[PDB]
Amino acid sequence: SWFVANILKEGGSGQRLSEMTDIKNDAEDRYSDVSSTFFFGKGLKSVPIRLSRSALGTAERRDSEVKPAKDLADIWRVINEVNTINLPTFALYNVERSQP
Amino acid sequence: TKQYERKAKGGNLLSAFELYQRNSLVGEWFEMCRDYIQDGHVDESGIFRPDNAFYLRRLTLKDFRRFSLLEIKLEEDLTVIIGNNGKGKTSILYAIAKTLSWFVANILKEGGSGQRLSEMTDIKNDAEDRYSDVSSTFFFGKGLKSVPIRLSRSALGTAERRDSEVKPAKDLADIWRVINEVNTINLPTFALYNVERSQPFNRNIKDNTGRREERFDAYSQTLGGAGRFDHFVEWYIYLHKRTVSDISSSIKELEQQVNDLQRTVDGGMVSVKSLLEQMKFKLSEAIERNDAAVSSRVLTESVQKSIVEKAICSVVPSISNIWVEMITGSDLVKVTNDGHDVTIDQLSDGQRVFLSLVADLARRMVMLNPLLENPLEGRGIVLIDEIELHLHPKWQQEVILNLRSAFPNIQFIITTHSPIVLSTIEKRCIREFEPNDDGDQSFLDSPDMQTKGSENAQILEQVMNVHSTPPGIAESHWLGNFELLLLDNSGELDNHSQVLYDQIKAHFGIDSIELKKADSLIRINKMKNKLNKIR
DNA sequence: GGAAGCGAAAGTGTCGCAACCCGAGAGAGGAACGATCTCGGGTTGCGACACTTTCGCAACCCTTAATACGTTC
Repeated sequence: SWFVANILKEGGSGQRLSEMTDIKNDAEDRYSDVSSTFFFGKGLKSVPIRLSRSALGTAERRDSEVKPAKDLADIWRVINEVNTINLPTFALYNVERSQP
Repeated sequence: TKQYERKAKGGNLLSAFELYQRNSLVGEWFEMCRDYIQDGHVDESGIFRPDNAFYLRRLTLKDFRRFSLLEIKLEEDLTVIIGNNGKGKTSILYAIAKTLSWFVANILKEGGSGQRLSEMTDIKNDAEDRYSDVSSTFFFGKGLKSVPIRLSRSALGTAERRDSEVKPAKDLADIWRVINEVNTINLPTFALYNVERSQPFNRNIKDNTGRREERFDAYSQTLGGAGRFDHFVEWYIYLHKRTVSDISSSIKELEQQVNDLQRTVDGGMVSVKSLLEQMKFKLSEAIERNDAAVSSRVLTESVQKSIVEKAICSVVPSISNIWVEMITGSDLVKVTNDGHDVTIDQLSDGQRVFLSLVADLARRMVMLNPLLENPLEGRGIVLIDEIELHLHPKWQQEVILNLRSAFPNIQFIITTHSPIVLSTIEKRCIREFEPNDDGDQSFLDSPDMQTKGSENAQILEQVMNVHSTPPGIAESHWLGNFELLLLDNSGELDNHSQVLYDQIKAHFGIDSIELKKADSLIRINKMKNKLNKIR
């Protein structure tokens, strides 16, 4: 979602982990991390992104690290603005696809 | 009359009831009707069995949707409908659900109307007669071997009208309604669970308006297709609050308040008379509700809660416990799922959907069967479309057994495309739906193979008509090709056969069944060739 | 008068949407925090429509009729 938001708009915001549901219920340290590493050719072998969330009512908040996603998405957006390029497709098809 | 008396004494339920209605030995006839409905025995397995069973025996569809004429015999316990064409399977469940609506309507209200066939969608497009019929026959003990119902609809502008024939269903539903009004009896459960049951959960749940406590809320939206899992949660939280509270303490407290207020009015404070009258009304209402609750012979809230919790935990394998927690001044249902305590909205979709089905069904059965030692041994008919929806193979091997064990006297009519499910079911329960290119079929057949306790791979091939190995994958043909090469070269591994052997070894591995079969082929063919050379 | 089934008329309850509010969070301006904008969750009012309840059309002709042909009620 962070790539999509930033391809569409500069400084666009993607989605975030839920502080109600996404933190493990018996986590002693009361925060959750989703760390992803993307690859874009030999020129950009590692694009790390981390989504983080601290549990509700925790004194100290853990920040997500999304700048590399934004930086890469910026390249797609800016280059496309000047001269049309092909863009990556991102899609999720969940079980709700069946619902009328 | 004397004739009705003879038939009634012979055990005819309708005659007994007619005599009851005319005389309203009025007590004798009432007792006979009530005993017909309530009498039963506990079998060797410790399960209560009604002396007079209730189930759907037969269904006929005439010029209905894609069917010119279709006849289905149903089993008393379990009927499973299978086939590729799922839109015809669903039409069958819709037909049954509409018929059952007529029982529900008349149990709730004298002169209640169930649902009707549509002139637009339910009549077959090329019907010569331009009408549709859905005919059902129900069984209710040897005293009422046949309860026929027909739902009919004609096209607009036809010379004659085709009307529904619903009187026998209404007459039977009237017996249940009237006898229940005088003396509480157990009542049948009717429910439909469509693919719609797979829906997201609203975490935010409604305050107790007080409708969920009423016994005939058990019939609310019962044939809608989704259940009402929201109603379960509200009802279950309500049950918890009543269990932690005491009943009659409010009455005792209200009694004390009315006594204190009465003393104030007797002491000369006439300004508080209006408030006294209001409080007296509240007290009377509380007593009446208590008395009505007492009159309705309904199980204690604690027992109700226990029954449902046990049912859920028995039927749903991942759930070992369910309870209501009071955290942050709001009631949350929690479950122990796979050894870990979680909220309902943290459950996987498969677990939630199945939990929802069982919870809803158990709630309704508890509400409708207050006089049974185990309310889940009540009577009823339950329709489930696509039972394997969201379930892993391991659960598919348990689901029918668990349901049948928890609800032993329910008639289940289900649809599936799972061979794993079919491995747990007798072939007599299976009805195969293979329509023509026009969608029309005349009878539904049982498979020739016995499915119960058979291997899944056999059911795939013999019942579902699907190869056990994927034909579109080249590697699926290598062993066959290998065999042919071996037979072409008088059983000796030539260069070509060796290459393919090595490919099989490389792809499937050294310990694969495929390689063992190849090895076996080599050994056998070498030995056969040696024999041929000796000869 | 009013069976049995059916639907008109009229009243009530449900429920999903739109508009709004709130706190959280990444991090513009330029170089110290935290501006502005969007995410995600909750509340509340509204109104279309589903659901519920009552009414009323008119089968039957009661054990119980007579038989030359017409007319009328």
